[PDB]
Amino acid sequence: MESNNGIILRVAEANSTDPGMSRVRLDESSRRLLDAEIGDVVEIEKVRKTVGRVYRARPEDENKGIVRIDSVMRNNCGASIGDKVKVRKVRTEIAKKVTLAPIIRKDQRLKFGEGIEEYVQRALIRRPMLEQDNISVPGLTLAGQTGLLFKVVKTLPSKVPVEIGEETKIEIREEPASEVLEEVSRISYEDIGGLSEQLGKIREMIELPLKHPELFERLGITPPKGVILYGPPGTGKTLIARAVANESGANFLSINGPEIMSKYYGQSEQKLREIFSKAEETAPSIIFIDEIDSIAPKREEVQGEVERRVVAQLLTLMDGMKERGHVIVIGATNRIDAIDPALRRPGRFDREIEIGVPDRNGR
Amino acid sequence: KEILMIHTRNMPLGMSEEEKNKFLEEMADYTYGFVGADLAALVRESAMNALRRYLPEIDLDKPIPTEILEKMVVTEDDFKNALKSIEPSSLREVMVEVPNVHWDDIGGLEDVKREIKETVELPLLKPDVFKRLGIRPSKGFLLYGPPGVGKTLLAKAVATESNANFISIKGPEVLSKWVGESEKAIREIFKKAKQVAPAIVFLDEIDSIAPRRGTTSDSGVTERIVNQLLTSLDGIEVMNGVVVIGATNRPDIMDPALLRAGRFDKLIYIPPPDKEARLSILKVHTKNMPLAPDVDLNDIAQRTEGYVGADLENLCREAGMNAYRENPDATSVSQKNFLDALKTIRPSVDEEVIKFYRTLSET
Repeated sequence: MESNNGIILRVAEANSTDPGMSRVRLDESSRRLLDAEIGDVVEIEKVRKTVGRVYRARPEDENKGIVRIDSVMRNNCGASIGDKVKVRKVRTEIAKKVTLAPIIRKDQRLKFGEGIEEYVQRALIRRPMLEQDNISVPGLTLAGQTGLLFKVVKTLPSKVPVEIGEETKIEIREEPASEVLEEVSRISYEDIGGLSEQLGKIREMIELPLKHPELFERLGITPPKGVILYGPPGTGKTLIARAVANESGANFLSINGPEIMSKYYGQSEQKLREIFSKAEETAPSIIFIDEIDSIAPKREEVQGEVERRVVAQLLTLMDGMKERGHVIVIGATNRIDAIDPALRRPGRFDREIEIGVPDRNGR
Repeated sequence: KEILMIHTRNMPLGMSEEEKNKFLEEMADYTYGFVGADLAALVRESAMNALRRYLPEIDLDKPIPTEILEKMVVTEDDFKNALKSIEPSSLREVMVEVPNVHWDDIGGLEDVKREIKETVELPLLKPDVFKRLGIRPSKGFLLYGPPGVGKTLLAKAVATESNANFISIKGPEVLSKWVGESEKAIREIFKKAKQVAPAIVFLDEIDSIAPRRGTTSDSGVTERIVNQLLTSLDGIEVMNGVVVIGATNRPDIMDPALLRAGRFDKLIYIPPPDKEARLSILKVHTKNMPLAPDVDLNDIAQRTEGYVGADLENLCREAGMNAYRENPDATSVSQKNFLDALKTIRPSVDEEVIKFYRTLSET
């Protein structure tokens, strides 16, 4: 369960992408616990000693034992869902003059322009925040856009978390800023459309071993080796995979089926031998092949020993893993009927997942 | 031309006061087998074309008269005889080329052609701005419709418009290179275009790769070319100034996984022309050739309906032979010539292929 209750709560991903960045939604019952007004400014303290202030809002569908929260603060904090969080009411401190600059990675240092009053003044309305934080203003048109990343070097009042009001002066320098905080392009569970039941089901499998293996392996369950995904690929498969890896904190290792087939004796096996070699250090990590059906479709009626040696090389590498520094190999294909069942047994993927397609609700 | 002139620097024929067929550009249009020094050999072959006519008919010996060195010249024909004499060497491949095709040379249809403005040209000029707008247009489109009709010329049109040299990859071009297992080089052509960027990579009649090979031992049931195309897409992006352009007669039969969105996104249909476009494309052909308006260009448009651009570009081209003008078999342009051509030209007798497009394109 996600249960934690009272003035102290537990952090749970918001069940809606939410309109706002500072929206942290709590039920009437949950609000009565801390005794605060809807939309109140409350500074929440959490693990790692990282703090933030947010607005309260409401579903009617929540349980008082959780907190539906933005991905901004969780990313700024770097939180993995399931942490016990400490929240309390605090009166508002407000900025006077605020300086903002975008992060290095997102822009590449190629970006400059106008819109100080278009972005910030429109985002100048009622944003509670922590000083030294990456604040995001979305809008305009999509398909190149996920948020707009502004890192805070300074706020005229210093060493205080402050809400952004209408009386503050704003600045956009467009010069260097700290890149420490991730680009939202690096995924968040919110970026997965729907599939709430499938999200948690898959997540609990990889998460618990990847979090603390020393019981969930030792005193419980057993760690599996890999997971295969089904349904139309290229849409959620590549996204969900990195959406499992980034949030769990486990490093992500990219593979390409066609690149391996594009290669041959040597580099083909070197690569698969090179990746896992790199995985040992980053282990525990997430290993992923979207293309599983391309490299190992074999139903008998393929030909060469090169394709049989590399796929058989993959067979060896699976069993060669210790399940101690355990790493998880993920896979995806359009249909299970096409792929090879010799990859379906223990020693390797024994775990298969079926992902359907959205509906009027899923969309 | 700048290398040849160095061998014109080695000849006292004269140039830019002599302007004539001997102008080095017009002769440079004939030859790709060669490079700088091969031209030196060529002018030596041309210079030798001279000596073989001159010196033998003189029957020279240790005495060399001065008059010959004076009265002797180097004509334009010996170059042709040197150009028709060939020793092709330079690497087997297709090379970048800049055509003259443009909106002026395409009668076509403004509706589908106009979409090419925003599809290609705009992404070319402003790849950094769409980031500001927060937009990432597609990676390429796919043309399908009646065979011929100039669908190949449509890309040569945006080629000169894009102000970038052009490469056309056609099915037969891959097959000849495929026998040598050079498909890896076919992929290198794309990395080559990148080093030459901006440049346009045009995949033509890509449905022409599979038909001859059925299903045989390629990468397995899916082609290695498909494997090369999948990897070809790994390198490029919407960021690069290089543009992928699909053109296909049958954008179904092969392996739709590669035709899947994210690989080739936009599905664009080339419809057959109509009375007006039939007339416009007709006016473009007849303006170059001498015209006696005994025909009524609207009347021969009455006769003509259901004729694709291929038949028209061929009909415009085919009736030209039946008509004779500036020689003494002459018969001027008349409805009789276009009347006899009406029987020679094959109409569109298959509405099947037409309805597969319309039904599939609509829903």
